[PDB]
Parts: sequence; C-alpha cells; structure tokens
Amino acid sequence: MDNYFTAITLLGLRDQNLPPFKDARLQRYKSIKKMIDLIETTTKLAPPMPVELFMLNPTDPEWDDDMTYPTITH
Amino acid sequence: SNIFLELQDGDKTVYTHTSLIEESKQEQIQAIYDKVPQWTNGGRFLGFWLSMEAVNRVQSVAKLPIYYRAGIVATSTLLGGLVSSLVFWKSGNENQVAKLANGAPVYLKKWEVPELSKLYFFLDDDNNFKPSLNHHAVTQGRQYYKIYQH
Repeated sequence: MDNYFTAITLLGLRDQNLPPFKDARLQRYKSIKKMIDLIETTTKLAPPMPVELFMLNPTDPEWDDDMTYPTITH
Repeated sequence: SNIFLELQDGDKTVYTHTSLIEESKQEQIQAIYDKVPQWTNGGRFLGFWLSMEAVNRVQSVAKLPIYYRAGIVATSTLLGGLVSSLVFWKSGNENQVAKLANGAPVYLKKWEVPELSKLYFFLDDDNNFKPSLNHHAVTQGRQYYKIYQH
C-alpha cells in the first residue's frame, strides 16, 4: 500500500466520507487506479542536479585518511 | 638528522632544517655535531687539569680557603669546555656547515621551517603511487623564502 496519502486524498477522505456500502465503496477504490499510474510517472521525470551540491564525494582520495574520533575518557 | 640550522644570509639571519638537505651532506653535518662533545669534554679536562695544577703547586692559591680553590677549578672546568667549543666552530666548522647547506631552502622565521619527516603525504595513484606532498587537501603551496647560497 504505497502512495498512501495520494490515494486517501483522491478518494476524498480528507473532506468527505466513503459510501457505507461495499459495492460503491469498492468501485471507488478501483477508480483511482489510473491516476496513481499517472502521478507515479510524473514523479519519475525530475531532471538531475549536481550531486556535489550538499554532499561531498565520499570516494574522494582526501578521505582515505580513515581518521577516527578523538575522545576524552571522562 | 634532526637539526635546525641558523645561517647568516648577509644581514638576514635565515633558518633551515637538515632534512631539507640531501642525505649525502646530512652525514657530514651530523659528523661535525658529533665532534662537539669530544671537543667540549676534552676542553673540560684541560680546564680541570691546569686548574688543579695551579691551586696546588702554586703556593699563592694553595694558601686559600678550600671553597675559593674549588670555585677556581669549577669555573676553569666549564670555561675550558666553552672555549674549546668556540675553537671548534670558529676554526672551519661553523663555515663548513654553511657550505654544506648550499642549495637548501631557507626561511625568515624559525617557526616557518618544516621538518620533511613530519610532512603529510600520500601515494599518488596517478603517478605510479609515488609519495606526493600535493595531496587532495592542499590549496596553495609551500613558497619558501629563498635557496641558500654560500
């Protein structure tokens, strides 16, 4: 059950209540099936950005020192 | 060979370290600093011998309190070592180390002098894993003062 908040929002559970009978209720679940595939596809079209923006490259030879943490044994 | 040298560059007093000199000349410099105690201790003996011969055989110092006689031998002992150390350097050795340091980089202040054995280095994969001072954390460079000439 991924895209939980998206599915709950598409079903209208943020503003109304589902029909109390299983027939119309279970049809409403299957009705957002197309929209989930659309919203899933939209979120996979993001353009890339430099990875060296908020994260130093961990494979840089500078970090081969393998330095430890100096501590005080209080 | 971990020795800090103080060289006279005209009016400036420059400084360097023996690790910045090739190993062929570090041995000649270390050999000179190894003969200083041989001249210092040897001079202390003469200062102790000649003083003991004077406070005993000369019947003008012998007729004195022992505390005055012992002070002369004590003073002449370390004074004989300080003099022999000066004769050692001033003769040809203080100038020989200056000539042996020819070609070595010097610095205006002693605090700026690096020890080559204490520097950080890495094995450069791009250069057959040779040791390199230009590691991936270096920004500008070393930029010493000048090359010593004597």
